[PDB]
Amino acid sequence: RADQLADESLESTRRMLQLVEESKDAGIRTLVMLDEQGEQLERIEEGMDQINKDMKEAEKNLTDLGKFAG
Amino acid sequence: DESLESTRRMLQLVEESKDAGIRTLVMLDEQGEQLERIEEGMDQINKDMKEAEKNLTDLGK
Amino acid sequence: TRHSEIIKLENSIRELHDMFMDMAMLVESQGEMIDRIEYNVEHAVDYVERAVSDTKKAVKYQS
Amino acid sequence: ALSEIETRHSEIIKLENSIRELHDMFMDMAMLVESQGEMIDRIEYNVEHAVDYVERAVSDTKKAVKYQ
Amino acid sequence: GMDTSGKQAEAMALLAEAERKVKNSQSFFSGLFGGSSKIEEACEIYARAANMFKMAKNWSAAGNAFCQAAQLHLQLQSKHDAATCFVDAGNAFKKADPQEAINCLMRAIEIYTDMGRFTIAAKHHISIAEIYETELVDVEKAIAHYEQSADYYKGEESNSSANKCLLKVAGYAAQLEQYQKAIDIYEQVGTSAMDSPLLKYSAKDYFFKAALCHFCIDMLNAKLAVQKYEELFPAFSDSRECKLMKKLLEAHEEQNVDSYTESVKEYDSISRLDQWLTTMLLRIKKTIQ
Amino acid sequence: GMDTSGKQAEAMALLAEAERKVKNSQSFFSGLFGGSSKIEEACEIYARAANMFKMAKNWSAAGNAFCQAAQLHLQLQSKHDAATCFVDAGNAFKKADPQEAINCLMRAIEIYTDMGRFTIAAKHHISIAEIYETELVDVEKAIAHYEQSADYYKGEESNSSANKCLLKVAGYAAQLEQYQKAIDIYEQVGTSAMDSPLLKYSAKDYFFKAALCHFCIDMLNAKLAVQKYEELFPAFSDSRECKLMKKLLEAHEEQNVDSYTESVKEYDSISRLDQWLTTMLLRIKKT
Amino acid sequence: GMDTSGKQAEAMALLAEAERKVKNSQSFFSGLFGGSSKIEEACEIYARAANMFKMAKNWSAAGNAFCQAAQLHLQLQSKHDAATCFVDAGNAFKKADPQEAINCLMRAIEIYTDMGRFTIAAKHHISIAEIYETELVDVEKAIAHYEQSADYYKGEESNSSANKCLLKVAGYAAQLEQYQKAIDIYEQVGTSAMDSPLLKYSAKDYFFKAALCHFCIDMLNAKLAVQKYEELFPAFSDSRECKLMKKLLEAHEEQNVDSYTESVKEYDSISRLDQWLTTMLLRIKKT
Amino acid sequence: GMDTSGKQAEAMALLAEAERKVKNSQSFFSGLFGGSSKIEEACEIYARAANMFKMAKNWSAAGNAFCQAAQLHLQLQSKHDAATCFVDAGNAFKKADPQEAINCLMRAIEIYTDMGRFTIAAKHHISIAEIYETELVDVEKAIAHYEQSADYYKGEESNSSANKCLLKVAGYAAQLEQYQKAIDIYEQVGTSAMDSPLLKYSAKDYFFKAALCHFCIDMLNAKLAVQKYEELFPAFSDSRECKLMKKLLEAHEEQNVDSYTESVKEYDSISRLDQWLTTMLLRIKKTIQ
Repeated sequence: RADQLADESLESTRRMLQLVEESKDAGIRTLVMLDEQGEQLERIEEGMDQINKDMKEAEKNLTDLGKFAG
Repeated sequence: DESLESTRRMLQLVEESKDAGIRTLVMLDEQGEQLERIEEGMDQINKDMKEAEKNLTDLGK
Repeated sequence: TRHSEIIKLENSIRELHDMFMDMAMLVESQGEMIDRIEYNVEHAVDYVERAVSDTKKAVKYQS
Repeated sequence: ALSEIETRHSEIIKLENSIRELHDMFMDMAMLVESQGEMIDRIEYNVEHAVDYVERAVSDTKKAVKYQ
Repeated sequence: GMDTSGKQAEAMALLAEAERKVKNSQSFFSGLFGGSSKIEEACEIYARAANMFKMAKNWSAAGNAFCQAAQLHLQLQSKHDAATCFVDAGNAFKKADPQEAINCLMRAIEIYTDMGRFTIAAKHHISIAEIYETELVDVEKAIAHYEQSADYYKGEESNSSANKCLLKVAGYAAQLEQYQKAIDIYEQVGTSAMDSPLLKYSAKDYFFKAALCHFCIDMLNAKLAVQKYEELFPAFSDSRECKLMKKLLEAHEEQNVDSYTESVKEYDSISRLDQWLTTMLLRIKKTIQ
Repeated sequence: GMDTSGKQAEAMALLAEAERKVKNSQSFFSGLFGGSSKIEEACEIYARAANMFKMAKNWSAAGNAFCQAAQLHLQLQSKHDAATCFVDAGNAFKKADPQEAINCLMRAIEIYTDMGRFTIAAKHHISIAEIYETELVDVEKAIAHYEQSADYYKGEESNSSANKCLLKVAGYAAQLEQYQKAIDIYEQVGTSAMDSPLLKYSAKDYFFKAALCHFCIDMLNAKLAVQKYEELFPAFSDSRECKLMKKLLEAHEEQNVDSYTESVKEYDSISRLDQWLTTMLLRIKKT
Repeated sequence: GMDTSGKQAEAMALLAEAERKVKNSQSFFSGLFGGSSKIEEACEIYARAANMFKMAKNWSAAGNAFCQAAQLHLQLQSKHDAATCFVDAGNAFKKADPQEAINCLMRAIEIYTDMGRFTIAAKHHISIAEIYETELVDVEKAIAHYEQSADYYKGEESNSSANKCLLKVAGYAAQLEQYQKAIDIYEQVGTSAMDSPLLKYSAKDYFFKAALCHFCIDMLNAKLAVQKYEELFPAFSDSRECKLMKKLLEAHEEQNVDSYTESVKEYDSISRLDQWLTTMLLRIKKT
Repeated sequence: GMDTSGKQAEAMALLAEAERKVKNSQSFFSGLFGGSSKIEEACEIYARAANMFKMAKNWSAAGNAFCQAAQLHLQLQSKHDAATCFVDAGNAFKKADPQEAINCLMRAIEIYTDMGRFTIAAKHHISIAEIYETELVDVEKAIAHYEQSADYYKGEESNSSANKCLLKVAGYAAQLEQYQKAIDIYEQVGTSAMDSPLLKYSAKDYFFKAALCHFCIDMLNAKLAVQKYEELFPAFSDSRECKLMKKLLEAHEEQNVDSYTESVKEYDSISRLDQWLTTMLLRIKKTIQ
């Protein structure tokens, strides 16, 4: 029965090696990828808060100016 | 005998990884869901601001 | 018994591989959305700043 | 047969290592993406508030212009 | 609940108030000529009534009020707000009347593309196709909407969304439509992922699908395409799908249904089916004679 | 800042010159009636005084200043600013004394509902539910808040958030032994998750939980329910959950404690359990 | 189909009214001095005409209209809108004829850098490099654009973005029988990946490549490089790459071509190679 | 470089124009009135020149121009533009000479905290801490900056950033500072994570670090701490970290170098070790006597 033992062992080792390495490299590429989205989100957050401040101050000063005119 | 306990360890690690990857999928999905709403809000504000400022500038003339 | 447990391992590893195949496309699509939203917000900020500044100077200096 | 079992011992060692690398790897994933989720929530809230504020701003400014 | 009944009562009251407001608005335009405020305040009343009415759990009249307010706002040369209200009315009608929601969303799509926004139009097209196919049994219109959405996405180099739409369209075509479009789209999507930063190994499945379609056409085309993909894409050579396809083809060659049945059974036992490959395999088996 | 208390005293004085401003409202605005912007800057000083109170870690003073600024500013105008100030006061009150945070959040909820903003309203509803859970002991009010938030989410097709809120509600109800609601929710969410591929891997857990809830009430119907689940999903039996449930129910026919005790111990040997399942099993298997 | 034909018909109509607009607007400016609103209106007419040309599936004329709008607008003393129009024209010209897309994208980059924003400039540089690489064979211009983009990214502390460009440049330089640049980039990136809590796994990979290219010169230098890298990276010997390289060195020492080829084939069998590595190995085997 | 040569030539020309504009500012402040607009134009040209300097690789000149523009703009009753220009100057000074970057960043922090934006202030605090640790050989100011950033983060409910900041500061203090703080923060983070399903099955490592910190000072307290940990966290007993510590303390009690050394060498076989744990073990071993 050692023939089936050897055949199944060879099949098992090959499949485990290939699947393990593939899953490894896969997750690896995801790891490398995530940081780009992280920094993009940081930059957009900076930009949006800048927009908010600028527009708020502009409108409040403009309401003040309109009140002064009237 | 060591092979059997090693198999037990492999089962434990594999099932833990799967049970956590499933919720990783879930939370990735909610992030994707949030993205569309935020983008739609951004486009709407841009559209409104552009029309407003251009109309006011035209009226200024 | 070894055959049964290795078949279980076969199952589990296959599902793990399929799950990564699933995560990949979703993550890439999220990134694709992120780039476009970033571009649009940068355009919006630039336009808002310049328009408001120029209009304010023009409507403040004529007096 | 002895060489076969030795190779399988090497294989089990490699499998332990790789499952010892993937587990920690996934934990890193989980923490980083949770941080990203929190921060996207914050930015979305701020964006929606800005949208509402600017909409009411244009409404009020146009009404004031109408008064003129 | 008291909240419901009160909401509906005040909604009827404010709808009557809006109607009398618009009629008095038409009267006053000639009587005093106050401009166009009267109509805009009427539209605000309409919008508030509609929103609080859809809080009353009632949808159809909420969407009707949304559409009426949007029309009375668009008649004042204001378009973007009217289009957003059209989209909101379509969302409300989604659970009330599919036809009205579809019409309002088509109006929104056309006005948006007239403005020049393609991504929003494509998203609305995808929503239209999804709602059309999920509840109403029909595909061809859904296929056209998906193709239009993919075209709009490709117009602005949105590769991922267009790829997903083309994949879905090709799958639908293969299930029902002729296999030439499916073959072309599947092969193109599979070959557009050889340098994928994260999907360097997923295209194999797509290739397999293409091969299956070829084997749906003829055995000669099946083998020729399998070879072409074998040489063109070396990695697919070591894929399990390649061995399975070779075994199935060689079994079908000699007309031994037992070999084909055992091959498919062992493949399914090794790995679970997907409910789309099984029907294809059953169709192939039906033509074993 | 640990040494920023001199300017927080000066900020009590800033709120005091806001008091001088309301004194102007009392007497001086007769000639300064056009000074509505003056009231606005009074609110502005209010806000920044409150802000440095927040910087000084005086949560009670910061919340009081926030509420005062909200009340002064909500002069039937700029309701959005009043709502933002109220939610800021609620967040400041979250620590220390959160009771008044509840009422201010309720007011902001009402303001947003009148305006028509729903996601923020449901998020604040979840916030009040969780602050009830973690600080107070009331759960029924938390249940009502979760139900209302899930209704708001489902109104706009926000399926996933409402599904998770309903899952939490079902867990609480099972803890509160209202099994009909729990089974209905666990199985509505399971059947909804199984519909799309992206979540078909999760339905098993929901089904198993629903089966336990069903097995809690009627033993005789538990077999029929599990058979219905198995036939509904062909790949439900293969999961260890269905096999373990079958073992438990078939061993329960005869009064042998050892059988189910060893079954649960063997299952626990592969992975640790949680408080909910262990408590449910301990309560149920007693009889 | 009919949609495109109509769009094209009314678009030609709109271009007729647009040329009428520009002519009559300059005439009205000369004869009445109405300001500058008419020029802006002509600009928006050009923009919508270009957009409907794009909807009509005519990219050349749409890009021409975009460029005309951009030049007229910048003539109106406004850049950001002009830059947006220029980049839109470049995107329209990307397909069909990209030659003028190169020049218009360079103008967009120039205006962006004159304003002083770097990230968009680097993005456009890498886009132009990709255009050169995919559509043309002049790899030198691609190298110049890639290195300029890398300089921009590194100057703005975007190390991750710079590393990709550096790797691309190193690979391209190694392709054109220049190894100093490739060696320097490979070793620098390998060293920079030493202490990365994430990238450490791949620190070896880059190193390996360097040695291979470093072997293109002679044998003893390759041995010195591998041993030095091994001392620098104590774990580098664990991987098979070192074993394979030692096999190659020992086989090549004694003119054992057969063992060299058999080891290469075995490594291919266990793990297949790419075009770059295969070509480099065959070139090395040539001597 | 010809490109850089012409770039520097035009930069010098713009510097001459900036000198003209500053003399114009002084003339409009002492000779004319309403110079606010003129000095705003001066600021605009200053920003243009400084950004071009940054493009020209002259980091010092770009930073100096940005700082001068900021300080000139401060006089116009405006603060946020000053904050942006100051942070830009600090970013320019990050490379080359970062010392003045520290002070300008402190000014920006003061302005931001005066305004109210806590999160940006905390981000700048951690940036200051990281630059200080990477380029300045001193840790106490880093340990301080990490603490304020952690306070800012946890005060605004941002839990994850605060948790990582506390963990990093405590881990760094453990190396060169008394271990009571290390124990406190490690225990706090572990207990907070235990309930949370994120770090619950990784908190074992934090418990291991806390156990080592206890082990360094004295034996009995370490035994009490590890017993308390395994009591509170039953799944910690089976952990590979608990058997390690038990054998290690058994060896240490008997005062046998070989057993401890060979045990640590074995445990190394699994993965390897880290720069901190090896030093930790060596330090505690050196005092075996």
